[PDB]
Amino acid sequence: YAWVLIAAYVAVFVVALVGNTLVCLAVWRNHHMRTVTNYFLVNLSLADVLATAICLPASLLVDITESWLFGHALCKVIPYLQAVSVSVAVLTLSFIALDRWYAICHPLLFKSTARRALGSILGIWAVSLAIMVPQAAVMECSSVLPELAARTRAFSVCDERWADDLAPKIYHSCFFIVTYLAPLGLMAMAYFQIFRKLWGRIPGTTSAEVKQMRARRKTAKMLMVVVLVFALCYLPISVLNVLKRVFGMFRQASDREAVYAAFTFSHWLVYANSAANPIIYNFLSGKFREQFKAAFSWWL
Ligand SMILES: CCCCCCCC/C=C\CCCCCCCC(=O)O[C@H](COC(=O)CCCCCCCCCCCCCCC)COP(=O)(O)OC[C@@H](O)CO
Ligand SMILES: Cc1ccc(-n2nccn2)c(C(=O)N2CCN(c3nc4cc(Cl)ccc4o3)CC[C@H]2C)c1
Ligand SMILES: CCCCCCCCS[C@@H]1O[C@H](CO)[C@@H](O)[C@H](O)[C@H]1O
Ligand SMILES: CCCCCCCCS[C@@H]1O[C@H](CO)[C@@H](O)[C@H](O)[C@H]1O
Ligand SMILES: CCCCCCCCS[C@@H]1O[C@H](CO)[C@@H](O)[C@H](O)[C@H]1O
Ligand SMILES: CCCCCCCCS[C@@H]1O[C@H](CO)[C@@H](O)[C@H](O)[C@H]1O
Ligand SMILES: CCCCCCCCS[C@@H]1O[C@H](CO)[C@@H](O)[C@H](O)[C@H]1O
Ligand SMILES: CCCCCCCCS[C@@H]1O[C@H](CO)[C@@H](O)[C@H](O)[C@H]1O
Ligand code: NA
Repeated sequence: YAWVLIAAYVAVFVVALVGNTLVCLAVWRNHHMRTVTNYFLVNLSLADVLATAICLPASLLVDITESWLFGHALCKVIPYLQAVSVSVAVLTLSFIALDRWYAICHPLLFKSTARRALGSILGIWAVSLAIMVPQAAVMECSSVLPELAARTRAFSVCDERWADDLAPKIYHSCFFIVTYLAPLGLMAMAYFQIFRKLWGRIPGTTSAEVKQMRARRKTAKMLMVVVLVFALCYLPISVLNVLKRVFGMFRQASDREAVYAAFTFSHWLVYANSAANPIIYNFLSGKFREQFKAAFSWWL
């Protein structure tokens, strides 16, 4: 099982790095690709490259070795960077939904520009880097056998140190609602209103109006799949974290092999999301597909 786990993580690492580099290059090299949505998709690729490059290898060895092998400093930094990546991804997806919902359902309120999208992107990172400092603060690295700590990192564990039973419950309830439930629930409702608008009806609309709607239907369909795939990828880890930290589950030693398997798969699934997003754009965006086809007809 350990080598299938290695092969799964390695496939995702390679596909996510190549795929997300291609997303950044496509938007950067082509003016026709520089849409508000594509600026936010590049930001989602930056969040996903942060998780793929630094957090994915750490999670693979923790899942295999069942120990922390990166020292005390990295015990704070790597969990922090993973929390930052999720906050960036989910706020990026939220801002795309917000942009599309305003552009489509309430067209005359706010202006949707690339410069305003870059302003939002900076704000997303500023917020995410700050709100995830409590995660870095609670991370502690400790040996199960303190006398072996000098000799080896084999019995070293990276985990959250909580001074009371109440604080982890409030924190993990807030983490779930802020980074998963409230933005996805709101995004689901936004896309349902976008769907009703784009796939309904108004006579006497111009050539530029009719063409923009056809283009919008194609993009909205793609974004709905990205949001649904994100909701599915992050659902097992969210459920497991809430069950473990809010409801005090999985503390029995008899269940440890089934618990580790469930968390190992759930951590992998989060990383599979970074590999999924460029694959979704390839199949649901003709603009990205054309770019990827040109990249692979050149590189290979
Ligand atoms: C930290 C997060 C911040 C980032 C979040 C930003 C990202 C979000 C992007 C865009 C937001 C646009 C939201 C658009 C909201 C659309 C809301 C809405 O009206 O949806 C209706 C269904 O919901 C309803 O009945 C209401 C039912 C509510 C469902 C309750 C489940 C909770 C899910 C979680 C909710 C969290 C809310 C937190 C508030 C702060 C169907 O509509 P419809 O046209 O038929 O007419 C309405 C009526 O006449 C029919 O009941
Ligand atoms: C490995 C991994 C992947 C995704 C996760 N996720 N859950 C919700 C959203 N995303 C988590 C997780 O359970 N998180 C996020 C941050 N945390 C974390 N611990 C990490 C350990 C390693 Cl080796 C690498 C990254 C790590 O991120 C601990 C607190 C908790 C909230 C852990
Ligand atoms: C953005 C990152 C900023 C945090 C500072 C990181 C400095 C490297 S620490 C160093 O890294 C190795 C990696 O394998 C471990 O083996 C060592 O034991 C550990 O001491
Ligand atoms: C953008 C604002 C900067 C975010 C900084 C937090 C990132 C985790 S690094 C970690 O921070 C600890 C706080 O718990 C310090 O004790 C250590 O020096 C260091 O290892
Ligand atoms: C921000 C939302 C935080 C709500 C999380 C509360 C955790 C639900 S379990 C609950 O926790 C109580 C407090 O520790 C205990 O008295 C009970 O025995 C136990 O059933
Ligand atoms: C904020 C993140 C935590 C939210 C989790 C929602 C589920 C809690 S309801 C749960 O359901 C049981 C029956 O199944 C009942 O005995 C109790 O009333 C209660 O413990
Ligand atoms: C999305 C994540 C939310 C998952 C739903 C949580 C519902 C679990 S019921 C709740 O949990 C514990 C045992 O399961 C006990 O401590 C409580 O007495 C019981 O009432
Ligand atoms: C490729 C197919 C391999 C899938 C492996 C599935 C293993 C199921 S273990 C089973 O899971 C339940 C979850 O509901 C828990 O209640 C139990 O404690 C636990 O024993
Ligand atoms: Na992601």
